[PDB]
Parts: sequence; structure tokens; C-alpha cells
Amino acid sequence: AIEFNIQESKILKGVYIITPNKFRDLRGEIWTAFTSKAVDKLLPNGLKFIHDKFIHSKHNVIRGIHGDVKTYKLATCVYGEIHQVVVDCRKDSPTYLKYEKFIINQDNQQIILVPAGFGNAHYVTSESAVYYYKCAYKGDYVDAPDQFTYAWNDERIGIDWPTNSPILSERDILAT
Amino acid sequence: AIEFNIQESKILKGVYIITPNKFRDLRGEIWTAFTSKAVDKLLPNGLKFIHDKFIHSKHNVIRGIHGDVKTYKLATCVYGEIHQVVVDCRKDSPTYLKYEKFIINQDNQQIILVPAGFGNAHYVTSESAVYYYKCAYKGDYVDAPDQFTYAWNDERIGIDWPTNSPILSERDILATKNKGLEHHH
Ligand SMILES: Nc1nc2c(ncn2[C@@H]2O[C@H](COP(=O)(O)OP(=O)(O)O)[C@@H](O)[C@H]2O)c(=O)[nH]1
Ligand SMILES: Nc1nc2c(ncn2[C@@H]2O[C@H](COP(=O)(O)OP(=O)(O)O)[C@@H](O)[C@H]2O)c(=O)[nH]1
Ligand SMILES: [K+]
Ligand SMILES: [K+]
Ligand code: NA
Ligand code: NA
Repeated sequence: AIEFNIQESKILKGVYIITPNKFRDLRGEIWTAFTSKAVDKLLPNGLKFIHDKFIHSKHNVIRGIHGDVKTYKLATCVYGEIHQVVVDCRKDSPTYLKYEKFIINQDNQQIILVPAGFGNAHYVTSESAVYYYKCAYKGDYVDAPDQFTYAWNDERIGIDWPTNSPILSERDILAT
Repeated sequence: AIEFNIQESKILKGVYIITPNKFRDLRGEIWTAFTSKAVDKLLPNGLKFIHDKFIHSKHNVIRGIHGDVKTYKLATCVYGEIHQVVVDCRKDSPTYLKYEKFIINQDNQQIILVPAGFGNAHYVTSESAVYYYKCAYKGDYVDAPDQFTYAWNDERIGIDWPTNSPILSERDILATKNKGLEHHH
């Protein structure tokens, strides 16, 4: 009765769209975001998710676009609603700076596998949102200084965002 | 840097209280709940966390007291506020039916390692709460039918809950009428 629907992106090869089922009742809802048996097989040989992170952001925050050459991510929204965006940031890739966007909320609980070399970003449409992502990497976590950054509104990517004036960090402004 | 403070409980042998650091700014906060390196080492050799669950509950929900002899859990609240309760349900333990309570919210981001053979429960004080817990087990996941349930209001445990009138499932109500039969499989 714990189930996953696992579909590969039609737009970006190697991006996976994972949808869990849920048990809903008078108290709320219960669901499984991840099992090693269901999801780690999607990663390359020798790699498993080993790191769980939470981001709680206020309305009209954008975070991104962030990535590095080794870190795989599995991302969703576990409270509120986001626009989740994946960008192919591999400079050798024929689909370099193509993107895909997912509107994620409790009724659309897509979970996105973001490969290494892809950029990751989200926008908060709700009053606030809690972003959940898992990381898979060998050796050390790649912190912000060693990551690449693209501007949320880079004209090459041309993302359709629901904001014309987001709340950003200095990193994400420097990128613009 | 990503940091953890890890303390064993002073009350219940085997329970760990894990506290992350957070980066806070104008946008909100970022934090790490788990790394294999930091936390999987607290489990038995050969066992790792391999399952992630979310429970979103409305105000005044209780869930519990649920447990099984194989499954280790790592639990916190990632939105809202709960009263998280661990019960030692190991019948051999000197602290059998003793409990520890943690009020968990964004300013008190404790993450509780609940060992196999313990009972797990929580109550939602906020308008709603999102409960996050990881599971570590060999073999198949232990679903509701193969778990034990202790009554939320069992007077041998004597949990100080903030209400006498929580919202409960049929499973958690039925436990209040089967005290003494928690182990029946
Ligand atoms: N789809 C799905 N169903 C689940 C999951 N976890 C539990 N259930 C089902 O949800 C119901 C309640 O399970 P239980 O563990 O009693 O929930 P609790 O009372 O919140 O601990 C049972 O029917 C379970 O089979 C899950 O992760 N996914
Ligand atoms: N304590 C802690 N700091 C973090 C974590 N992740 C990122 N940071 C720090 O938070 C700040 C912003 O990081 P960045 O990756 O730009 O955050 P983003 O803008 O949300 O992607 C940087 O100083 C990071 O070192 C974490 O999990 N825990
Ligand atoms: K793998
Ligand atoms: K271990
Ligand atoms: Na694989
Ligand atoms: Na160990």
C-alpha cells in the first residue's frame, strides 16, 4: 500500500518525477517521500542519498539557481506550494539552459530527482513553504562557495516565474 | 558549517536528542535534519535509515502510541509545533512505560532517535503541523497491523498531554479499550 509512480521527464533526460500515494483521514495525511529500495536505484552505481535538508521560506522568495558537478537532489514541498524548476547547467550538454517547471503542493506531490550538473530553484507561492530535499554525493558536501549560480531571470533560460520582483539572497542577486 | 549536537537521553537508555544548526536570513531558514555519517552510526552495525515519511495533521490531533520491535525512527516537526513523546515499551527495561516529552518547533529543533521496541506519539499544538520521521528496519516495513499500540492516556505511562480531548483515529481509540492486550499479534 506504500506506492510510487516514477516517470522520466520528456524534456530533460535523467530528470525523474516521483509521485507517492497518501493515506488521508480526519487527522490529515501520511505519506512516504522515499525508500532506498524504490529510489536509490535511479542514482548512478555506488551512489545513494545520504543527506536530508529543509528550507522554510516566506512568500515570494526565490532560491536558486544552484548546482554543482557531483550532487544529485530529490526535492519536494511538504508544506505550502512552490514552483520547482530544474535547469540543465551542463555546459557540454545539447540541452544546456533548457528547464522544466513543476507546481508542487499537497494535491500535486511530485518529487523531482535533479541530476548532478543540473541547477535547482524554487519560488514560494503560499504564505510560506517548507522545501524538502535529499542530497547524494561521494566525499564532502558541496557548499555554496563551490556551487555554480545562475540568475533566476537569466534571459537564456527564460523561466516563466509568477513574480516580477522576488525576495533574494546576495548570492542570487550577484548572479543577476 | 552543517553541525549536529547529539546527546543521549538522561531518562531512557537508547534515545538520542539531535539538534541541528540553522542558517537564518531575510528569506527564512535552511538546515540539515540528517546525514548518514552523523546519524546512521547511532544504529546497530548493518542498519541504516532507509525510509522517509511525512505526516501533516491539524490542530489537536494525537497519533500514538505506536511501535514495533524491529523499527528505529528519527522524528521531528518541520512545520508548526508538536509535543513529541517517546515511551520505553521494552517489557524487560528498568524504564518500561517511562516516557520523555519534547516540545518541538522552529526555535527548538530537536530530532529524536526512537529505538526499536519504543512507542512513538505526538500531539499538534499549532494550527497544523508537519511531522517528519525516518525509519530504519531490515526486511519489510512494519505496517499498523504488526505494530503494538499503547493507549495515549494510559495511566501507567501518565503522559502530561496539553488536552484531555484530542482528535484520534479508530486504532488509537481502540487502544483505550484493550489495555493489557497491546502485544496481541
Ligand atoms: N500510502 C501510505 N499509507 C500509509 C503510510 N503509512 C501508513 N499508511 C496507512 O495509513 C493508515 C494509518 O497508519 P498508522 O501507522 O496507524 O498511522 P498513525 O496513526 O498516524 O501512526 C494505515 O492504513 C496504514 O496502512 C504511507 O507512508 N503511505
Ligand atoms: N547550518 C546550515 N547552513 C547551511 C545549510 N545549507 C546551506 N547553509 C548555509 O546557508 C547559506 C546560504 O546557502 P545557499 O546554499 O546559498 O542557500 P540557498 O540560497 O537556500 O540555496 C550559506 O552560508 C550556506 O553555508 C545547512 O543545511 N545548515
Ligand atoms: K544507485
Ligand atoms: K549503523
Ligand atoms: Na542506477
Ligand atoms: Na553502530
